Amino acid sequence: PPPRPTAPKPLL
Amino acid sequence: LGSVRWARALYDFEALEEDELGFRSGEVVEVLDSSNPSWWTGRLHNKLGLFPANYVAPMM
Repeated sequence: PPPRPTAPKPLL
Repeated sequence: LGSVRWARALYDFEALEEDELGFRSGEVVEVLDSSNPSWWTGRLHNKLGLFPANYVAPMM
């Protein structure tokens, strides 16, 4: 797969 | 808005943090929020969480 994202995650 | 309501997993995603929704390739995920360019929110097997946007193919 592609690399994981590194952006901060939004809340849920 | 072009929102995504369903997406097909292109790859396996292993949840590494508690807020993440893991899945296996080919699974059809319910997309609840597709507005963040990195992390989408989905539901699968009664679990809610975040997953990478580029790991799936929006359906329809």
